Amino acid sequence: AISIKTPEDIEKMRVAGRLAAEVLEMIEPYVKPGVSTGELDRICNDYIVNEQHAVSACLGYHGYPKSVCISINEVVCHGIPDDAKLLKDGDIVNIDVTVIKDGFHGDTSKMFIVGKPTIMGERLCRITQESLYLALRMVKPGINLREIGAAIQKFVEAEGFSVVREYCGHGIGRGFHEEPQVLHYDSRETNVVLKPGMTFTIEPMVNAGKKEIRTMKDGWTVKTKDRSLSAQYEHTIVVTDNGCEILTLRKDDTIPAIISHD
Ligand SMILES: NNC(=O)c1cn2ccc3ccccc3c2n1
Ligand SMILES: [Mn+2]
Ligand code: NA
Repeated sequence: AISIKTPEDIEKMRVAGRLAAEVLEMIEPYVKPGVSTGELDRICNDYIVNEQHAVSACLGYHGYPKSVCISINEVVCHGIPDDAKLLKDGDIVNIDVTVIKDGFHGDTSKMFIVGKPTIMGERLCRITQESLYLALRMVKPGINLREIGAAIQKFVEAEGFSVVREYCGHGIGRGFHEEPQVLHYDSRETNVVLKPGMTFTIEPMVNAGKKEIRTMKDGWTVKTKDRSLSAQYEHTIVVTDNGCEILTLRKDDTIPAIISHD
């Protein structure tokens, strides 16, 4: 079933969420033309282990080789940090962080634009974050996840973009991926009414082109089939009595931590 976190458990999620968010705030200065995704991964890992005294939940997850996922341009998700892959002017890059602290998970990601941003790259990233924000503004007890997924899809497609179907948001806590599944599109299978205490992620993956994806032969990297740009933003939240609280909020987020509907 779906778990309703306790006040104590929620406090632990606040800590884990903050740490995840701070990894993203910490790495920002290093995301510039010339750096390798491999070094970026090392930097994130050292920070998590030595400074936050936490652990990367991704490192080794189902056999994943690195501490964070770094996806560039047409890569949709799970990009594998590589010492030989260098960021270049105009790139859009997602760094997906997941930390475990005191038994609980904090899951978040954001887009970074490298060097001189291209108008389109800036547009895809802006719209993708807006779709996440729009969804977060809908979160409150009584609402069905199907509604939220439908709203994200409607917004995204109105921009000429598409929503990746193979990946979704998810419940989160002592487990990395717990129930429920949080689709970012309208599905006839989705029927989940939100309840206070539920903790999950919303992490829409949006393609500039078609929704179809392709997995590489390294068993992890995923790209858009048509090789169009893809962007993603993610936040871990807890449903409150009449809204929600974003546990992974950053200084650059342009949305409040507490979203009440009173
Ligand atoms: N924040 N993004 C995520 O939810 C995420 C991030 N990751 C990273 C690796 C991975 C490996 C196997 C299954 C899922 C994952 C995964 N999910
Ligand atoms: Mn996630
Ligand atoms: Na991408």
